[PDB]
Amino acid sequence: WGYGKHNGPEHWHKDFPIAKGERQSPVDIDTHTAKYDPSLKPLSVSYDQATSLRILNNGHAFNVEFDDSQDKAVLKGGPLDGTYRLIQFHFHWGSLDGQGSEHTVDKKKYAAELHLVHWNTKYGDFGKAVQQPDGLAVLGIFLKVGSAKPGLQKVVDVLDSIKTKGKSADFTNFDPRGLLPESLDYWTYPGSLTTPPLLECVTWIVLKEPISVSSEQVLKFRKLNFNGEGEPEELMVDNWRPAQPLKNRQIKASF
Ligand SMILES: CN(C)c1cccc2c(S(N)(=O)=O)cccc12
Ligand SMILES: [Hg+2]
Ligand SMILES: [Zn+2]
Repeated sequence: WGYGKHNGPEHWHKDFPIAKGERQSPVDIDTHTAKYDPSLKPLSVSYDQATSLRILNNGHAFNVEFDDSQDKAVLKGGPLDGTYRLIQFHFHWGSLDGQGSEHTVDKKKYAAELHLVHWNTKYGDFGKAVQQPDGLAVLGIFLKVGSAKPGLQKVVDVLDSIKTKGKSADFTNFDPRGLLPESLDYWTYPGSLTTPPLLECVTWIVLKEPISVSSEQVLKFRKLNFNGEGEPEELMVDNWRPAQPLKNRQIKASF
């Protein structure tokens, strides 16, 4: 599978039937129909003990992996029950600044979208978590083009070393707190992974406030490759899935 004409999102259902399921992501967030829920607790993000280990190009995007062997970087509160460990974060972006995000707000598309993946610790490991309706929690953050995000530069500079599919690089001491917006106000709904296997095990938490990154920073994202070394160059752009039908789901807002 991929994001091309012959293997893109519209073809995924053939190999992964769940693509046409009841709680698929992403979705369009209609701000006017979202239900303000006063019982939603504030988000608790404890990223001070985070330990980043490696950065890798997997052929669809690049991932920054964290040591999830202990409660070092955890997420809790909000609509969540229990503790969720940060295992990795990645992005989705477009070829142009007007597209790239997976979730949209009132049909509005952002330049990119950051996903911080966490798994429910009561399940022992990520692999067991993907077998539960509440096994994962993904924190989604929109990126818009404007001023440079200082905390993103270290990621942007290492991109040269993982240009092609399969390449990885040591990436220690990265602090994800530098990618967070000022406000933790959010929207939440039950969904799925946005890439195959598209499992419906995710509690999505999409932040209302976007972070700004510069044109130069976003440009470097667009210099990565979908292909492996030695193969014809396919620029890794537009690695996002279109919005899926909300179906029988309600989007709740913490505000
Ligand atoms: C398989 N593992 C690593 C995953 C868990 C949860 C979400 C994932 C997403 S996404 N786009 O849904 O956040 C993309 C790729 C892998 C994911
Ligand atoms: Hg599941
Ligand atoms: Zn993602």
